[PDB]
Amino acid sequence: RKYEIMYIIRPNIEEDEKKAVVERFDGILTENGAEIIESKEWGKRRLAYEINDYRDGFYHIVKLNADKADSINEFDRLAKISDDIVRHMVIKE
Amino acid sequence: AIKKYKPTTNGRRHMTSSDFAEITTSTPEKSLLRPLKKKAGRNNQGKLTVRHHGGGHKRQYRVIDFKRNKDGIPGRVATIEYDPNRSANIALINYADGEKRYIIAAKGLEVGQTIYSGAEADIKVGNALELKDIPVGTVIHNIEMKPGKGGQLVRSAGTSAQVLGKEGKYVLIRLNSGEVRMILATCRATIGQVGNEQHELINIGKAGRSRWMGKRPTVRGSVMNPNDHPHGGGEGKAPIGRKSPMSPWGKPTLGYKTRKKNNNSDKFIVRRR
Amino acid sequence: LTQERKNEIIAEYRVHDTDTGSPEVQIAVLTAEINSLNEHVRVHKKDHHSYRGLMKMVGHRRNLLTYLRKKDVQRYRELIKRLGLRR
Amino acid sequence: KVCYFTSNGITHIDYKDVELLKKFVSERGKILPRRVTGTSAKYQRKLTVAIKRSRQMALLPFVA
Amino acid sequence: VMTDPIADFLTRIRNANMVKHDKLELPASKIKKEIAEILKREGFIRDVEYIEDDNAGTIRVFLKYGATGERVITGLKRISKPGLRVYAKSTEVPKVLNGLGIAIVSTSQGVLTDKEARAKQVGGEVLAYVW
RNA sequence: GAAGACUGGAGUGCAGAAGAGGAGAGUGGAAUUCCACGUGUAGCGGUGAAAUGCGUAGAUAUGUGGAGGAACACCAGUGGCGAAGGCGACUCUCUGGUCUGUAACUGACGCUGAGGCGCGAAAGCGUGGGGAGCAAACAGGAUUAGAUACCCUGGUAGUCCACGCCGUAAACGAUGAGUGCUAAGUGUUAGGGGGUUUCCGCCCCUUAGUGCUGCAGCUAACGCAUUAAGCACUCCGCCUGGGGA
RNA sequence: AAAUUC
Ligand SMILES: [Mg+2]
Ligand SMILES: [Mg+2]
Ligand SMILES: [Mg+2]
Ligand SMILES: [Mg+2]
Ligand SMILES: [Mg+2]
Ligand SMILES: [Mg+2]
Ligand SMILES: [Mg+2]
Ligand SMILES: [Mg+2]
Repeated sequence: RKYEIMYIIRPNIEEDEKKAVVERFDGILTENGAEIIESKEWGKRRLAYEINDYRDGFYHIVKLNADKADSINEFDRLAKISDDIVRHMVIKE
Repeated sequence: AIKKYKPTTNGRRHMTSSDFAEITTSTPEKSLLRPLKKKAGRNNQGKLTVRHHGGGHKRQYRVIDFKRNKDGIPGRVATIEYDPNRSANIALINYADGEKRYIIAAKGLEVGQTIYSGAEADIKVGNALELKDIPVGTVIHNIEMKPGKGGQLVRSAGTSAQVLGKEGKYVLIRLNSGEVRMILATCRATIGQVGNEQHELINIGKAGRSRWMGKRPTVRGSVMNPNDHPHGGGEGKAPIGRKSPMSPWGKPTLGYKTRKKNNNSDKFIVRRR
Repeated sequence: LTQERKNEIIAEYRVHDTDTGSPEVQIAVLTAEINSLNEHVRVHKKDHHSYRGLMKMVGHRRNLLTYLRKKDVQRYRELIKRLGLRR
Repeated sequence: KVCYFTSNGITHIDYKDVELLKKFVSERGKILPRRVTGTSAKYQRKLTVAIKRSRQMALLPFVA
Repeated sequence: VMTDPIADFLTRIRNANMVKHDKLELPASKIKKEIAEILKREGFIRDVEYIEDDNAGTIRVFLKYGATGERVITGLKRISKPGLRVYAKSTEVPKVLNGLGIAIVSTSQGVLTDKEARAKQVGGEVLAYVW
């Protein structure tokens, strides 16, 4: 099947660390049963409402090819535990 | 959960008991066991002060860490055991230091999870932190009242408190009975509800099962003698022929408040139960 | 069942190259689906609406069986063994 | 009348095109009805799912 | 034609008679053949044509009306129903409308109207009344 | 009845479409209530009027944050889906059905279906969680000749979740399932096809649903009228004066 | 506001 990931990273992350979580977050998808087509970031974008005390944030877009589907669930489990990604949604394609 | 018993005999008609689905091992660590001797409510002088005690199955005390001052060292849950001295299960922890100690088993704690404590630990079940660092609204247990003394406020099975707000040097707390209280912000607590939540649904179902737990029969007052109880006497059955029901020592025993009216700790209690 | 899974099944039951509706090819697939759905209905036991679709399929399997059992008794007595059903 | 989608050649929907989607939202942030926007009946469901899924991920306000 | 394709055939005639139609077609069969020919022998039908098709062919029937707009076939009733079959002995074949009507009998020597079945002394299943 | 043949019925294959169909897990924002802390003063609330109630231990109001539960604003539409009860926040996993187009395949494999087995709103029951509102019972204030009620302030079971029972209703379209035939007009849902037409858009043909107006026919009348209560065939359930019941 | 019987 075809999936897609789009997650939000807190703006108060220095660009050294903000380039590290992407390798970490994209690490799991390739580690488990999935393949990533690309991983692009839109950049800073204002939020329509204050999701946390924050008001701004960073955006990301990822495409996948998976069949066992367990990679996505592993991605879901680490998403809430982590304190970096605030909102993330999985869409099927 | 709870294991009901088929009505074989009249003594087994209603008895129910816990099935112990959660205890992992049944061999205590021999290095953390201290002897106990029953006292049966017998006093310093050998007199009997608190009655209806004594004469049960023998036990063995087993030391428990109520302080959790070992800070920053990862601890791992080794097992969940049965402890006869209390209403909650306990867990055996072996830190990477090599030391072993017991802690109270909070609800949701399972073998394998790792426990930190101190001033840099995260917010998860089993972690120990000062009330200073605890975010408001969380559910805690094993509170303490003086800094460094050891956990003393919430300990029984399936009970919990709730951090309610910070007021400078002190922290507001809602205790299990519903009494909102104020305590020092440098005390400690453990996040999460206490484990054995079903301990209160058990039918004893037998007098013998009452006596297996160090309990002795209770005799009413209306069947005593006039010199034995303010109620005893009267031919046939007799009601409470007094102004108010009385304890065996005067001092009315229904609706009569007995807290010390001039206590030092009235100013730390926002509202009672 | 996926589409590709079925085309693997049909190739193991056809009489000639391209039949797709003979009773035995028609029943080889349905038995696979019935077995597949039971393992998906023995976990979520409260899906009452979807369980009815299982009843229709086993009802549609039995009606085809009596077709063979009155058309070619030899063929039907052979199909069961390969497919591992009962009477 | 006349559906913009059914006319202007836009067939698919992507929940990233926030600027394009903003034409179909009111001043207070509510979804416009069909009788005023003129969209076709079929694409209305495509649009309604599109806005909601975006409205969760902070691209558009819930109440403005 | 779910169960009885003769009961249906009679009905298809009666419905198109009520609305004053002129032509009507329907799938053909050996039994439907002569039952449509008999009605031609008494003028109940203007004429009949057959059509060859891929499945079984059809039969096209030209219904007849008298001038001044008066119908010719004023009703039809079935007697041998699939739920209850009826058979009539030779002497007990009825007369419809005191002989003004016509009945259809499937005797042992081909489908036959009872004008001559009583003359030929045979009986069989009684298919329909026409009057 | 036996043997053989055929493809329209029925079913499979192939290409597409729509959907509050279902089970499980995870997640979201408004809003009522409560809690903590600022600002500030004597009322807030309520009725046909009034009182009970809450407030000077400082209310109602107002700003910031925390906690818990239940339902999902706009989209929303005699719109969609399901066999009937019923089904609206979002995402993912596991699943059921239906429709259109094709003519590749099987060749009557069909319909109904007593007893039997399942599903079945709400209330109710058992064991156990949970408990924001609302609210049987009940208390207080009112009304009235009386008021066990309607009106007002509170409030337990319940409403919610897991497992197991109950098996009822105006469970209604008060209309059993299946098949064929018998004028039109106009809406709307998902499709296919053609004309006009560079497109868009307009016009026409057709399938399956969903509304309304109306001939032939039916009915006691009201009304039904291609979604028949019209004309026919197969199978199932039920009725035989009212009460007693 | 409520406001019965013949
Ligand atoms: Mg005692
Ligand atoms: Mg005595
Ligand atoms: Mg006496
Ligand atoms: Mg006395
Ligand atoms: Mg029955
Ligand atoms: Mg209920
Ligand atoms: Mg009330
Ligand atoms: Mg229609």
